[PDB]
Amino acid sequence: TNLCPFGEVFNATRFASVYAWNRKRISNCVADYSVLYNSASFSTFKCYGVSPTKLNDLCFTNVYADSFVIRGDEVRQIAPGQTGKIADYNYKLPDDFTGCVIAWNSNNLDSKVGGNYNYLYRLFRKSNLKPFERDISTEIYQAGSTPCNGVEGFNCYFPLQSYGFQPTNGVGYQPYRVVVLSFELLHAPATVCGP
Amino acid sequence: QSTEDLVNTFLEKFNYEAEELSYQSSLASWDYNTNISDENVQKMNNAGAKWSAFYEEQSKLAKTYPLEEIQDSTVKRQLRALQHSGSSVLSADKNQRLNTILNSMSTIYSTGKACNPSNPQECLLLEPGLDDIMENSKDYNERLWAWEGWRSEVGKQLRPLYEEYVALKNEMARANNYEDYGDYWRGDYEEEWENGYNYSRNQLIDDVEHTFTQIMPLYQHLHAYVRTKLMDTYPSYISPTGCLPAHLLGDMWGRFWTNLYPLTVPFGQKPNIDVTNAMVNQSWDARKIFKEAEKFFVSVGLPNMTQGFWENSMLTEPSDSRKVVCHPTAWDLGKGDFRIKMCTKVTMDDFLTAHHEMGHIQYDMAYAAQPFLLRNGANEGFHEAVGEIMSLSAATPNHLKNIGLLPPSFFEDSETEINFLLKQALTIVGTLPFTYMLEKWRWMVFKGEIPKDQWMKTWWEMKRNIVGVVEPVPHDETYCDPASLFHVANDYSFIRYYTRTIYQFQFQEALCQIAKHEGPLHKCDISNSSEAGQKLLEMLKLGKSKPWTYALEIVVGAKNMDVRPLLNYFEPLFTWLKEQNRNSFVGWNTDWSPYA
Ligand SMILES: [Zn+2]
Repeated sequence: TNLCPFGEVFNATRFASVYAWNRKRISNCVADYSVLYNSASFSTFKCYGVSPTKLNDLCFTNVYADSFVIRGDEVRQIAPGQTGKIADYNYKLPDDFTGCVIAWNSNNLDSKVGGNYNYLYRLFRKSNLKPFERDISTEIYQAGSTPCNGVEGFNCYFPLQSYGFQPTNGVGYQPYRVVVLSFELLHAPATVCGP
Repeated sequence: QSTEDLVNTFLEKFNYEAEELSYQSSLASWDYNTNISDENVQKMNNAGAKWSAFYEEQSKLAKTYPLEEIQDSTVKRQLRALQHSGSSVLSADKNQRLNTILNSMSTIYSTGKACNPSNPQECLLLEPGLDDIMENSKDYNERLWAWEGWRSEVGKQLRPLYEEYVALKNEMARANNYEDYGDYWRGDYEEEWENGYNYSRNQLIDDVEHTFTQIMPLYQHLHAYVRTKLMDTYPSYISPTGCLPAHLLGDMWGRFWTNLYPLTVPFGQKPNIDVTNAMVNQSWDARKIFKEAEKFFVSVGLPNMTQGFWENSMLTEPSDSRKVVCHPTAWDLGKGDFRIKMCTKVTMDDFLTAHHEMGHIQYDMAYAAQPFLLRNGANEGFHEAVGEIMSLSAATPNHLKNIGLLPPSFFEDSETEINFLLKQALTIVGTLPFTYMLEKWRWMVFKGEIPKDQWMKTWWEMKRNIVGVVEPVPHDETYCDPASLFHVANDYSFIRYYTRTIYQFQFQEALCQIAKHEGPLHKCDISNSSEAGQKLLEMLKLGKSKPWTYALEIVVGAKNMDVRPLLNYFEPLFTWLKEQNRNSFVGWNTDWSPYA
């Protein structure tokens, strides 16, 4: 009798930051992806790899969903084999990823008069992340050779920074909500195909 | 751990903080200007103080990084921009002293008073009425008393302050490795590059001199024509050979000659082109005005304008209790927001002003992509020149016929073109000698070539030799005439106008060449030509990243300012004035004076 919590995520008053992205696993329920697909309310749905036509019966082992929010200009940065701050240090996709990514504008809920400073993302890091890795660490970033000794100062920078969304901003700086559906490709029986 | 990595990281932090600070400050200033109250000005002050403190702290922090080892052009450009450190070098007490000089000068200029000699009770301030008297009146004594009283009431108070002002400014200039304050101002056009694009601070003087020498003859002939025409209205005072007296030039300081049109029309019978009545006939509104301007800009090739512009900008003077300043302006708040504020009425002037403002907005939209510290024009003059091109192109009769304001059967007559050329000339050509002379005087005063005792002697000698204007009443060393101008009291440079007026016609000539126009230049129209739009966009996108010499090279094909297009623009006027001045004298002699 359990149903997929599709509506529960959508009506959330708050979404987590990109660095601390939330993973929700889809199990023991069937969701109709066609109605979402046919609506086309979203401007940006461009995904490749899997053909929408007559590929629906090939079964998948399990379905995973990840949710995070970013700026509009960075919505293209969520794509395989691409480089930039969000992709390299916050969320990375494998080259051979199979699936699709969904994004829609969220100006009205997120924006507030005077600014919304709760939302966070990471600027600097020592090395690029490898696919599907999350870091929560808030250790101070050291650029110079001198030891930082745990206090901010010269050549010492805090890792995280805030987004600052306001209603009057332009299209590029408006908040967009991105939810990805990842289908695992393995030779496995794949019992719940979920057409 | 090379210094490049170190500088790059610092720069990234700065860029992401300064964006958020600047947006807050600009938003506060906008709501002040739209909505006036005490809370609004208090909020402006708080936001501005916060922004200034952050900028000062960051600049002091980054004076530390050695600059020579940087081997990338853009990063070097950004670091040089952040490391200006202008006035912090001076000590605290002297900084306070200079600040109180500037405040006192501005206050004295703002609240000046002048009173009639016949009627002591009547006393007027400059902005409400002295300007009205000077622009409208046609009486010798009425103009003379205003001209004398303004100087006698303002300059005597201003001069001792200006003395300490020049002394202290020279000290601060010397403290930061400059020979004089004039060098500091001239360093704006100074730029260092690699292959044939460098520019030296001293070359500006030579370039200005060379341009003036070529522009002189047209000014001579226009001066002769104006003298002959003004001989009729004032029979006794004006002499056939002498220079024109100062107080009859149409404004307080003689900067512009636009108000002398009624006295100097060549053909009074035929009227100038005005399409206000046609606008009222078709029931147009302000949004109609802006939509037509946007249509022109998309016709040339530039993008449409954002939805936030239509949603948030004020396009009409609002009713209610709300009070709004009426000066037109264009705003680029930051972070993708662009708004235009102006009270639009149904007139041709509003049409042209709307074109000018949207032009600025197009420039701002174009170079938005570049990093924060480089979001500005190539130099001062480019921003105004780009706007001027669009207005000049919009004013043509052909465009007005195309849009639908003028009847198709209307055709142009040579008298109307001559009148239009003279009206444009009185504004554009006349202003160049004034700006040139004022800049030269200021530069000489700063360097120390002109001793303190002979300031006014040199000022009026320069006026007589260069501009052709003679003082009505002899002036002693107590007066300070140059301080009467708004710009001198408020510490702004003035060469930007000369530079802009030079570059505007070069840009127009190049674009018209690309667009395949045949005939006189003054009939050019750039509508329905995508090539010109793309060529302009290529220069606009660059911003401040690359030398301005490179920017000019991209569009026009030359590395330095050239004055030939300006002469080409006014060739028919040159021939007509040559024909008309057959019997009159050309030139002026310095001996004659009104006081004799
Ligand atoms: Zn302007």
